[PDB]
Amino acid sequence: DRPVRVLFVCLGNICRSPMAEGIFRKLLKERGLEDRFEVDSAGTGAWHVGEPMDPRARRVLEEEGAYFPHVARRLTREDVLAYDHILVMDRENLEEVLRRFPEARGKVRLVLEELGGGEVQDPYYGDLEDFREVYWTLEAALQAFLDRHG
Ligand SMILES: [Mg+2]
Repeated sequence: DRPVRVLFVCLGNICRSPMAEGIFRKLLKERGLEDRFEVDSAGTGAWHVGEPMDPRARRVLEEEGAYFPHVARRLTREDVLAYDHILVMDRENLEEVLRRFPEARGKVRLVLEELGGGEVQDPYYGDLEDFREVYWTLEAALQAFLDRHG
């Protein structure tokens, strides 16, 4: 069986989802699982296509050694077909994915389901500390994802 494909999804793909991808990439390295997983992140919207992640996101990832070259892009029908796990940040993201691609019925779910449910709050209107809070919330969810899938 081929490597498991994971796609993190938020609205703009410049804050929460790219941070989730950076953290995941870091964990794959520490656990020696780079040969078993593939990861990327995308947004439901197209407002930021082609842009790098938010400066606050880049800063926090650099602080934790989880930065990577990210380019924001918008989720496509191909993504829904190709990825095995479509992990969204909150319920609005979840409803939006299902609206455009009902075909993702079984594989899309809240990233925090790994910890029994919840939504990762949007830090866009906050400051660096809100971005750090998002980082650790995502870090906890992904360590659990790898314990169960790794
Ligand atoms: Mg990418």
